[PDB]
Amino acid sequence: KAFDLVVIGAGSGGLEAGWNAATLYGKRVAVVDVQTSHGPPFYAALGGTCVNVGCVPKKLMVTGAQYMDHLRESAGFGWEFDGSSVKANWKKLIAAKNEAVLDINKSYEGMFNDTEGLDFFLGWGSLESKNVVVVRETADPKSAVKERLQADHILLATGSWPQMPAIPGIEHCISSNEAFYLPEPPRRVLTVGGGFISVEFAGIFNAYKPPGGKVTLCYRNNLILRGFDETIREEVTKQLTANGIEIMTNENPAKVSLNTDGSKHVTFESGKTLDVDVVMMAIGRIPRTNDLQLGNVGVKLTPKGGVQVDEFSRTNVPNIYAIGDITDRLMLTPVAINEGAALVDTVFGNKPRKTDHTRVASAVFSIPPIGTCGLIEEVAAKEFEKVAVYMSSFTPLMHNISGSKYKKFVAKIVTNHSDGTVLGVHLLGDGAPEIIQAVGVCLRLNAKISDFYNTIGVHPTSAEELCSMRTPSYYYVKGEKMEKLP
Amino acid sequence: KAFDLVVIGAGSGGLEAGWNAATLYGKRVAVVDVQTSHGPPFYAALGGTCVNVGCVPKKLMVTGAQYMDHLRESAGFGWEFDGSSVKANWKKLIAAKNEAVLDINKSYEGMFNDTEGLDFFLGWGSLESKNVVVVRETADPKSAVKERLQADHILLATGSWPQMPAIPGIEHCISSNEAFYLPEPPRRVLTVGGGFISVEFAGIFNAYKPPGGKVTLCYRNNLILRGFDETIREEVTKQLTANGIEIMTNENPAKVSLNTDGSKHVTFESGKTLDVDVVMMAIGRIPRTNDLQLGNVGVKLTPKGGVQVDEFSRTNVPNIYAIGDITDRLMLTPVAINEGAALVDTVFGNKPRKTDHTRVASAVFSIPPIGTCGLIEEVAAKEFEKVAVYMSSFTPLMHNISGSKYKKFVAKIVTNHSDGTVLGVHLLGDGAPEIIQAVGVCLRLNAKISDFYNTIGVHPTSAEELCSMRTPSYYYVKGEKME
Ligand SMILES: Cc1cc2nc3c(=O)[nH]c(=O)nc-3n(C[C@H](O)[C@H](O)[C@H](O)COP(=O)(O)OP(=O)(O)OC[C@H]3O[C@@H](n4cnc5c(N)ncnc54)[C@H](O)[C@@H]3O)c2cc1C
Ligand SMILES: Cc1cc2nc3c(=O)[nH]c(=O)nc-3n(C[C@H](O)[C@H](O)[C@H](O)COP(=O)(O)OP(=O)(O)OC[C@H]3O[C@@H](n4cnc5c(N)ncnc54)[C@H](O)[C@@H]3O)c2cc1C
Ligand SMILES: CC(=O)Nc1ccncc1C
Ligand SMILES: [Br-]
Ligand SMILES: [Mg+2]
Ligand SMILES: [Mg+2]
Repeated sequence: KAFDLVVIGAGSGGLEAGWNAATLYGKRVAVVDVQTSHGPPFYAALGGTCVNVGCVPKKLMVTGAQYMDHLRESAGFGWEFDGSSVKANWKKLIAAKNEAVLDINKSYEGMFNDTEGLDFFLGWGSLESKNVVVVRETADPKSAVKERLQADHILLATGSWPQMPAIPGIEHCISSNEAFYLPEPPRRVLTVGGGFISVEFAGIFNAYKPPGGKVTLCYRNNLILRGFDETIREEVTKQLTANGIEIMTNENPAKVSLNTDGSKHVTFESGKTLDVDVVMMAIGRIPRTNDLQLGNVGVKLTPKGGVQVDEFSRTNVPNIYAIGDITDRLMLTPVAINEGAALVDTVFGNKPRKTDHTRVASAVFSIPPIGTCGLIEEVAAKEFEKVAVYMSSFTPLMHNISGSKYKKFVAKIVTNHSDGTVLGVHLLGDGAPEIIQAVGVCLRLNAKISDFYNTIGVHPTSAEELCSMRTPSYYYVKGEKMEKLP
Repeated sequence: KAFDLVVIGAGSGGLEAGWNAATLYGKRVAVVDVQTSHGPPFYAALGGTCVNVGCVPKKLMVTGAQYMDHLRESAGFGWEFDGSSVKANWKKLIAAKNEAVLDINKSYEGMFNDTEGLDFFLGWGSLESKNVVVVRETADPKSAVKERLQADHILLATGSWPQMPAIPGIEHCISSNEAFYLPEPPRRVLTVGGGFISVEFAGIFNAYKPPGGKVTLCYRNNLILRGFDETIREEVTKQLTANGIEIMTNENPAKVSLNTDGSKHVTFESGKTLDVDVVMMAIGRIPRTNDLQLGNVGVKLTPKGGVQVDEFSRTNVPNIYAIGDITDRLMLTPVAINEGAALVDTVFGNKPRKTDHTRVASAVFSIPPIGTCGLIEEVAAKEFEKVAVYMSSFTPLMHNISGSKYKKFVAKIVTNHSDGTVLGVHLLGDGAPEIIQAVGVCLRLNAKISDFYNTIGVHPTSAEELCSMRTPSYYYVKGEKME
């Protein structure tokens, strides 16, 4: 019952810290989670949100959804078949995803078995005191203690949870959690939200809808994918619309009622209505702090609800740290993992390292997908006197032949024009998430535009466009956009 | 007519040089090529080998071949359709490719039309004297003179040409040039060679082969794709085999004869026999210097037939330069382009610059593909006391579900273990050519393994493997491998 490190949440951040502490520094590690494998009732499990109801199953489902485009696009390359025989079997996809995720859950059980000191505990972690975590049978703090763990160090890694707007009929709606387990593909679906989860799921549902199907994505403001490059936001909107998805912007559900046939009658704030089979809310995720009983030891939360941390993931309470989505910053698996790896290399390695939250490569598995690293030009323009924007945008040749002429590839490099330093790279098109990874390494190395354009292209690729841009398309000078420098 | 620059060959390097000299440096420029659009009889044409019978059309055709895998792989993700209705219409692929290539031909025609001081001459360029290019009707130097171009400066940019082994039946075999114009997809084809062109065409033919068809690749040496990472050579051999391609290593054609039905009867040096509809020779490309009459000016050639150049692309004759494949160095379009730009910057800009032929990112559009930049470990181990190999090899998760369990992604980083400097990155799997591009920029910036590992992954990707390797898999110490 005595551990160097007790981790609450066997997720992206929690397991990296757990496994590292044990294998690298022969530390004695306890990890708590509420469930050992994916799905209802608690959805996240051993492996965390990404593994169970996040990056992993989503990527499999987007890959499945991509075949709608491949099957059509093949005809341009001379592939012939009975188009009238094509069916998308959602049930097959969900059974395949379930088996793939279960194998990962079991893979992690294997890890915790084949690794000394590293031990898993099942049930709900909360803080008794500075150096004791209690594992209960439920999230009710009045339920039975299963174990009481002694810890020289406590890591909060409980991740996040979908936010459900408190509207009349919210109980008729789902989150991404339930989306992963729908027994049938919805004919008509409303994805609510303008973020990556709503966009990715609109693509998934769009590919698997039965005949006479319709995917509607609504977003409360004017343009989806706030925080992404503006050119790409407008382009993804176009490319989703070109593939049959209806984008309702400046619209937001005010209430949902059940129709007598079990379908959902959505009333918008604007007074518009829409009947759908599924309303999937994807309006935000919020840190999971409630259940930890942080009041007991007085861990400070933020004006937003995330565990407040310093650059070393340290709470106001010594020996207590927080990584990943509970900190309510960048909600990404590799950031959680980076933070856990840094926390452990610091505390147990005696080799203090802090996660860099700048110049983080990330993606949206939209069809086609986004790959991005570093600053969008609007943000660059407010920090740097002179910003240059290099832009190349064209339908790649293969997509003129494929018949998907609407698949414009967008490559944008944003620089500090004073020294040529690359501040951000923004890609939209097939392979963008793969292209951007090594760009993250370039930005860590303070790559300039001349490092890109003096590197020899790989031909033919979309990526080589990044090594072909010598001349700014336009500038920001003290915030002001203009074609030419003064 | 008198020009600041005359370019023989309107190809990757020749057009970069001529356009740059004309537009950036305001020189009067002549460019010569033998054809204004793709295909027989001369195959290459305005635009070069890559445009007409290389990178551009082959990438379109590999993209076409990939649908064979997508169609099969769709089933794992629940896609259903009538498999027995599936046909790979090669005629449609070829017609689509020909239109794409002709559009590029037309756009280059328009470029010459619209760019003052940049003039195109049709026919066969050769050196009359060190300041005179003669353009003639045919490759025969006694053919009719169409033009005589006076040149302060002459650029040789005629590219390379398929090598055909002087064997009995050579006339019954084709090269990549003819492969691009086969009217019908061969049922049975032998690709001869272990290089990228043989492997890439084996994958193209494997996808479009009619029912009961068979693609065979043959290579003299023990393992295809010499020059590439050895783990990738072995894995790409396994993955081609898994997709139904017969890889015959340590085998070479001795002769070819016609079966009575016009099919090709192949006798290998081993006494094995194979009957095929097509024999495609992809055993090497040689520099195209024969037709240039370089003996008229005494430009120094290698016994091979390449034009010898310094690092600034200068021949032994002042005012005569050579770039691209004719130099028989790195036969890649972007290298030819880089050499042409560097030459023109040096000569007309007084901006002295030489092409770095190290750490050049390149790809093989095999199925699945290869992306690579910098040194393989065997080469690094000879030039560095201590070399570290970081290796990750895993059947990715989409490929458990897809049914292509054989499709292992291989990511390998080779370092100078003394300082961590990355010497080489080698990738096999979907996306590798796209991933490796920005790795080229990393190696220009002297990235170390710590710069990869400390970079935050993009998840889920294959690329994030590059940023997830903390610890060497093995080492070379003084040329010796140590586990
Ligand atoms: C639909 C979706 C798609 C996503 N796609 C991507 C993507 O493509 N790429 C990407 O980088 N990120 C993606 N993310 C984000 C990613 O899932 C998270 O950033 C990541 O999982 C956060 O890791 P973490 O360590 O903070 O916690 P998590 O991985 O969320 O782990 C938290 C764990 O703690 C457990 N837990 C919670 N409370 C308790 C308690 N009291 N006691 C015990 N255990 C508890 C939970 O059961 C859970 O397993 C996606 C998220 C979602 C929802
Ligand atoms: C099948 C194949 C696939 C390839 N794939 C790739 C790939 O994916 N990526 C890559 O980077 N590289 C690839 N390459 C290599 C690339 O095509 C060459 O490296 C590049 O085209 C060489 O450029 P260059 O300027 O040297 O000559 P070229 O582009 O070959 O141009 C030479 C030109 O000169 C003309 N010519 C020749 N003799 C004369 C004469 N006497 N007078 C006038 N004109 C003449 C020819 O008609 C031709 O247009 C491929 C090559 C082949 C054969
Ligand atoms: C590749 C790399 O940087 N690895 C590393 C990072 C931190 N601490 C130890 C190691 C071995
Ligand atoms: Br060999
Ligand atoms: Mg254990
Ligand atoms: Mg002109």
